[PDB]
Amino acid sequence: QYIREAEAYTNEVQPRANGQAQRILEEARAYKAQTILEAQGEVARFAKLLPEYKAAPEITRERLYIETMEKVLGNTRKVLVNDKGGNLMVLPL
Amino acid sequence: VKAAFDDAIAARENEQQYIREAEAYTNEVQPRANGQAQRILEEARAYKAQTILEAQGEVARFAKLLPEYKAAPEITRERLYIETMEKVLGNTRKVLVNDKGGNLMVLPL
Amino acid sequence: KAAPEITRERLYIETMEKVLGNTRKVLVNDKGGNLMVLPL
Amino acid sequence: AKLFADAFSKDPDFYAFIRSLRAYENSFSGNQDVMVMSPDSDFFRYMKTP
Amino acid sequence: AKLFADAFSKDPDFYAFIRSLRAYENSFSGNQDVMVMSPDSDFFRYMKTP
Amino acid sequence: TEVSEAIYNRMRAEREAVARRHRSQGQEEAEKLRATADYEVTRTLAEAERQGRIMRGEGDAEA
Amino acid sequence: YNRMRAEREAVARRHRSQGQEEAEKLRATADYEVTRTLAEAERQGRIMRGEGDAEA
Repeated sequence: QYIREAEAYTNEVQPRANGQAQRILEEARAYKAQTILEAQGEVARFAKLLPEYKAAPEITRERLYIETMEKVLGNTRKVLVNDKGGNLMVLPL
Repeated sequence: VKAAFDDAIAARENEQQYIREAEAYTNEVQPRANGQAQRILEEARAYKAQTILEAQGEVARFAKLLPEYKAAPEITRERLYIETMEKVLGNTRKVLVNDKGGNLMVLPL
Repeated sequence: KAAPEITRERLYIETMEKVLGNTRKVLVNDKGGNLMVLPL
Repeated sequence: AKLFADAFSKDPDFYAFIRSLRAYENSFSGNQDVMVMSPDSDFFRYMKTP
Repeated sequence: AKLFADAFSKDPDFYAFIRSLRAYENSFSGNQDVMVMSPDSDFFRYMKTP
Repeated sequence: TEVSEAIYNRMRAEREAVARRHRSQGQEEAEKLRATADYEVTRTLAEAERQGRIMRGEGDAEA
Repeated sequence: YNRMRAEREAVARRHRSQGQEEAEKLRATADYEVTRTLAEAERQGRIMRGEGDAEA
């Protein structure tokens, strides 16, 4: 009984892992496809942008810089206190 | 032992049904994906149009404003400056402690 | 070997972005010489 | 890798600028961060009366 | 070990770069740590006005 | 007996897939229609916003 | 009789295993295809977004 009982158990797991193993592979393949595709799009978007910048680098750098800063600054807490007083406590949690 | 006999015949049939479920899943999730694709794509089209239209409007405002500034730069600078500053100063907790004051504590909750 | 500079920078920024975005940050001026950890 | 390298092998400095800015936004996205800036900083150079 | 050694032996410096970066992600993953950076840091060199 | 009982279960599953396909297919078509509709809506909304900015800028310049 | 019953059930499990294994494999490949279609669509959107940025 035990022999046959454990024999069936071993038999059972064997195809079970096969499906899992094949699934794992499929998942990896999907990641690969997405990565390649994402690269292309980013490259494409970058490419177009580039000639524009070549015309006005100073203005382009300024605008983009202000846009980014504004976003991050708008979310994070700010202080804007004289750096001369180089003593501070963080009091974290 | 007769009970086990019919169970094995049922197993073969149970194999074929599971396939149909997976098949239906593939024939149901794939169309869904196609619909989700045309949604994000349409959204991108809007984005392009939106920024273009918004840019145009902002440009126009700048154009008009520009000669006015060229006439009285200092007066325009002071007005715009005070107006902007007043807004930020009235939306934040100011301190105004003299230069002398040194070490402080942020107290971030 | 073809483009070491470009790929090295990408990896750095990529990795950095992840860790930076998943951890608390201060960004206080380097001049600062006092700070209190206050751990559990 | 190849793709990115080629695409950016024409203007590396500009790529660093854009990519760096993107990282910042995604890094400080969360509202659990503090930025102790100074008023004498270059970015806030327009907060001083003209 | 044998396998790893020969592979990385080709480029020892490059292996340190990727491996070290990987470790950071796997180490700082948790949200129970802090990183007290500065604005003068080389990573934030682009945070200053162009 | 048992054979026929399990044969009926298999036939029902085939019908479900066919019906599921139809319903799913219809949803896809509807999704695309809504997608383009939203785009046009945004376009019109953004078009008006551009006209508004012009007006706003004119007033400011006059002031 | 007890021994015959035990071997008969093993064949039943094999069938189930196969079916379950086949179902998993089918769902796995289908997920990959869906991911590909969604990724392709997302790549086209970036291009559209870039045009606006460049024009802007």
